[PDB]
Amino acid sequence: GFEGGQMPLYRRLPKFGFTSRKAAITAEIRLSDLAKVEGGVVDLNTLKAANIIGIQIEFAKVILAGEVTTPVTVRGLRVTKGARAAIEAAGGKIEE
Amino acid sequence: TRNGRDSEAKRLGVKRFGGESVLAGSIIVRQRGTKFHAGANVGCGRDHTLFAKADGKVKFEVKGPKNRKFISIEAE
Amino acid sequence: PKIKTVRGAAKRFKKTGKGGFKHKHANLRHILTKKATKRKRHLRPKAMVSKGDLGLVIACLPYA
Amino acid sequence: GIREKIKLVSSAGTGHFYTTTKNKRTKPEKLELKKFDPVVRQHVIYKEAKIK
RNA sequence: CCAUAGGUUAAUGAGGCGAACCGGGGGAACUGAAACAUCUAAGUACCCCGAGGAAAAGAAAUCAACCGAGAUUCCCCCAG
RNA sequence: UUUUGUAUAAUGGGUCAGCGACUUAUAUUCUGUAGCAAGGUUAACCGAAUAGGGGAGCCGAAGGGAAACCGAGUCUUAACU
RNA sequence: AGGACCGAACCGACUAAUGAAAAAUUAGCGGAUGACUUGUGGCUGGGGGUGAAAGGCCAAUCAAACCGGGAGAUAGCU
RNA sequence: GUAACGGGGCUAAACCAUGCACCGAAGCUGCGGCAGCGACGCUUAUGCGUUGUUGGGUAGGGGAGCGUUCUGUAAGCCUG
RNA sequence: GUUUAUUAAAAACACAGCACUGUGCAAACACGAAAGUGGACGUAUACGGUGUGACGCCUCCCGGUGCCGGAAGGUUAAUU
RNA sequence: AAUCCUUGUCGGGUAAGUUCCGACUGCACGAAUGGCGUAAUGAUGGCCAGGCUGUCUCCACCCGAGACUCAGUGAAAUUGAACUCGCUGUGAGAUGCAGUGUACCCGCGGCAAGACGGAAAGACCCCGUAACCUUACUAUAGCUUGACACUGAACAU
RNA sequence: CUUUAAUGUUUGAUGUUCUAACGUUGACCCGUAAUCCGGGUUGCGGACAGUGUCUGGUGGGUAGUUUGACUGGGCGGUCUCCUCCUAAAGAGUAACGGAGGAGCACGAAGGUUGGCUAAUCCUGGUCGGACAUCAGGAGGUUAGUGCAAUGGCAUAAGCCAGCUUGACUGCGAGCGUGACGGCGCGAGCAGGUGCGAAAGCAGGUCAUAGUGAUCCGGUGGUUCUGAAUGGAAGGGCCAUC
Repeated sequence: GFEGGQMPLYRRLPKFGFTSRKAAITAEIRLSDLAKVEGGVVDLNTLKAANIIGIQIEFAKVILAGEVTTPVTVRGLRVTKGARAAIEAAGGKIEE
Repeated sequence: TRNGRDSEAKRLGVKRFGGESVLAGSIIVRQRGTKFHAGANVGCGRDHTLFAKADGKVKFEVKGPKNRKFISIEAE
Repeated sequence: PKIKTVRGAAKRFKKTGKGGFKHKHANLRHILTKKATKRKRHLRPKAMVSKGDLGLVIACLPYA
Repeated sequence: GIREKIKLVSSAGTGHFYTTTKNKRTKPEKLELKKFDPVVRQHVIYKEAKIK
């Protein structure tokens, strides 16, 4: 980023925004990844056990991505609307 | 000397010529005064910038008693 | 050793889905009352980096 | 740049204000214009105040 | 005045040398920043003291997060 | 060699022989190639052991927003044709 | 008597012409009892010394000695 | 040092006009050869009949090779 | 008298003399993180600093910048 | 004058004096970064005269040491390669190009016009974002101010 | 509350004396064969002096540095923006080429509705005159435009008057223009306004100059965030300096 002595592009432009420390502990779960766990029940712990999310993860959503076929009991987690519908179709249960 | 100065060139002038198809919004002329005047379906901006108000073909024409240049858009 | 990021570059840019880079416009910080509102409005939203200076940005930001 | 600048403040009770210039020598009296408040989304009177 | 300082003997130990590593006491500038003063170089180079076969550290007035871990040291990640 | 331009009276070389200058390490990207493929791959280490274990991690399979958050959408805005 | 005079040694170095010599030669030249000269030993150390001062001298080196180290300083130059 | 046709020399071997010859280059053509890039079509050893066309080159980009020392192949093979 | 050892010996330096100024002795000042040492085993007829430079005849401006003295007011640190 | 104009003007000195000496609009003398004098002194600067002279008119001869030849020993700088001429042009000053002229091969003693000769990566000049040397900036040793500490007791205003 | 007096107690500072810290480079004694040093006695001084930490001043004594570029080197001049010409009839185009301006102004000098039309000259007319104001005419923009120049402007963009705040908030098809940063034009959509009977016009001003990136902060709003939790601080986002 040296442009002769002209003031370089980065320094031209603003800093903006801030880092969220809460973002680093949230997680995003495909529907495909619901089968990877064992027991057919999906807690944060189970996913971590299944090396799906990671250890320092307090929160995790299920997104409509991929597809889920087996019935799954989704527990203690956020689900998008489309993901939720998909789960219902598969024959699954959702609970907070 | 006392003379080194000049201004940056403004790149005025006709942008689209006779029988150019244009999209609505497109600028036909940049000018200082109303050298060209707005005709049918051509708008005049605050800096006298003539621009297409509709999609069609540019159409230069002289009109009126003063014999003034008028840019219109032919329908397309 | 690992490549070190240009931290200021990191601060000022964010990568997009297609490997682009968004960035906030200049000229919308202070002297403002003289600036017309329209101009201000347009500046507000984030903007993608141009093709010409894209490469410099990448170089600054290897880990994106 | 003798013509100094001010901020017209919304009488709606919102924080919202406009900013502008005025010549305080020739015009001592305060500027009061009826301008659009976008928080209330109505046209309200705005009274001059010091920019600070 | 008593004492103490001092003095003469006796015993025990030390002293000096040595590659690097280790702990402590002091501590640059060139250089980079396309100049330069904050900053960097770098607690580096160097000087000094001390030790050991290793040294230092070390047994929570520590982390953690409302679950828990359980002194120090070292390696890979975390993460440019 | 350097130059717009050198027989140049611009530089260098007395000659021979020997030596004499784009490396290496670690990161990152792109290209080729091989492997496997919505998966790919292990690091330290254990293992006298180039095997095998070791998946801690990393990259990818989702993005939008400063962020909360939402999520094939999202941000904007009171709301978007 | 004398920082007195002329003048050898001794100390210097104004003019001149000319490698044996990294400052000499020959011919002349100044001082030559003094603020003189000289032997031996000693002390002052580098932004420091010493300097009747010229930025002079400090080991044929001085507007900051030499040796080693930072060090392969840096070199948009050749 | 002739030294203001390159010289000799020229009264045309000068100049103008018209014409027909010839010389004249690494240009074009002729014969032989190599290579690049495209077309189509073979029927293949992934290149071949061909068929067009291209092939001056600094910075520089891309492509393909020669040779040297050493490791394996190699207790092999060559060598008094 | 001294001086650029090795292109400058002079009108340059020094000089006796003059003047200003500091310094009361644990002097001023100087070398020293300090201890201490020089000054000086001296004591204002002495020592230090600065300029001038035998001898003779001599030698307006305090606004500026310095120094010395003053402290009524203004402003003013740490501290509180 | 240790004064631009300037070789100022006048006088002296000389046949002739931008110098020297004496006098008369200080570009831009001047009183201890001293003024004006000053006997003596000076390898001090300037000018004039006497004497002397090869300094010169204008060189001649001679004596020695080299140079030259013989024998012995035996360097150096420099060097792209050379079969290494003149002229006029060309190419920006030609041994090497064009045209032309001249010229048998090779030494020795001499000279120095050229080989942009040798010597030192010009010292002048410029450039580049080193070194030493004020009322530039920033610091700082030192000197100095106060506050607290080492540091206490009375008495008065 | 203005203003003081009384009794009780409380910091601040001001000198006078003291003697016990501290000083002694005064004297004598001892360690001691000793001008060091220490101890002892004593005199003088004395809570000063002097040292540490903090603090203001001074500080080329010393150190680290800086001291622009263009330029037919320095000196002089210039450095951003606007207009014209050079510029070769699209755009763009250099010179230490030729000529001039800007670093603002205006709550009306903006919006809209309604209305109007200039300079100059001539003739007549009190003071009144080359030049005020008033009549009649010629003229036809030679004038005006807040300010340079250009291009515009009568459907006026020039001049008067009435009512007003569109000198709005969110956006924006599509263009122009730049290496980029950026700058510019913009119909239309939503909300809410003003003028108009209405059609409509209004997102500043006839247009082109009146300007400054980023960082660092400042102010107001905003629960977006909030390092155990609830808050807060700080940060973010919007507006603005």
